[PDB]
Amino acid sequence: VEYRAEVGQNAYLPCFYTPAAPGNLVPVCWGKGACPVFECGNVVLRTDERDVNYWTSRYWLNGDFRKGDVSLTIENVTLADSGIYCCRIQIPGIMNDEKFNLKLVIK
Amino acid sequence: MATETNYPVPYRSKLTEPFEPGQTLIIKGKTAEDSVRFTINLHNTSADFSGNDVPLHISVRFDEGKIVFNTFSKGEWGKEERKSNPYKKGDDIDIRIRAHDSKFSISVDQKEVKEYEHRVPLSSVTHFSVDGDILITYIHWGGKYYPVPYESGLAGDGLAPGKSLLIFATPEKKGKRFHINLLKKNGDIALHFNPRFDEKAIVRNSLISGEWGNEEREGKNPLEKGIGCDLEFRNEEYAFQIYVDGERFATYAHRLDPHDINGLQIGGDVEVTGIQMV
Repeated sequence: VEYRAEVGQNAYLPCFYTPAAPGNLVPVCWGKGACPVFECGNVVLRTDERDVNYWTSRYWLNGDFRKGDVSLTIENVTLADSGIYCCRIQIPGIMNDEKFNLKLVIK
Repeated sequence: MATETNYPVPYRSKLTEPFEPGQTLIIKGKTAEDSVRFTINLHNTSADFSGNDVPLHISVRFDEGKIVFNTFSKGEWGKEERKSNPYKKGDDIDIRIRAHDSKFSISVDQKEVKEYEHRVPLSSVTHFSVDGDILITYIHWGGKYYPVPYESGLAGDGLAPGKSLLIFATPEKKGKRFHINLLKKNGDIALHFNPRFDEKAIVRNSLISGEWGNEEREGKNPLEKGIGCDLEFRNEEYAFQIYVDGERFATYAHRLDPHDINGLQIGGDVEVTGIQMV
């Protein structure tokens, strides 16, 4: 759902998948909106299955991020970072995506 | 019924590591008289998929010049071709794999000629076996990708006293200098073991307090660059036996000591195809 935090504190956007394989690498919806195949607009991040591909201090992960924690506990947030966020779980298999249109705004 | 001193024959060895490519798949020793086929089975997963298209099935048929290439595919025996394996009944067998994620180097007539390709994700090989009557001095399956150069160790002895430990380095097709060494943990040159097939030899030299010794060289060695080498260092009840390609390379006299000359240094491009247990 929608969560709030302060400057530099812990955000959350609840969405989790499973780590697949070193040969079945799959990205995630990260950005803002609805990523049908791929665009919930203004895409800001992608991750992977067997590692965590791309995450920053401004796009931050406090949990166990290598096993599929792509719930971005966003550190040092501005309002330009805030808004609706792209997150959707691409389950391995055909036609099984769950699109979350979830707003995570931090002051 | 010749010099075994390792195992009551026939012998099998389970996996030393989970599969990362950069290994050697090893039947180096002698043969029995009933080598008709084996079952070296290297079977596939994707993640834990357990049943996809399979990287390897290996068996030799001891007459006329190959090792077989074969697969599983969702629970059935794949393409098993009828031809045979060159060496005559009495002498050696040498399966010597340079393992990539795209080639496993099959060796016949003591020299690798054919490469057998992977198709699969990275960590996805979980099996091994042998079938039939066989006369084993060593079986090993393990290793990984080592970035070039690296610094690591060789496990226990180098040349195994009372046993035979076979020494697995990478003569690479696209490398620079090719070795795993037989020295101590301090880093000196005690027996700088070099399957350097850019230099096309197995060189071993000994430094004992500023004095270099015999410089033991020149044994059988018809093998080729592009191999995962199996370089056989026995210690029998009667002598210290050094074999390359299943016949005796040299004899290990005391220059520096036996009993855990097992020091590894890696320089240049050698994508190591073995660090091995007993």
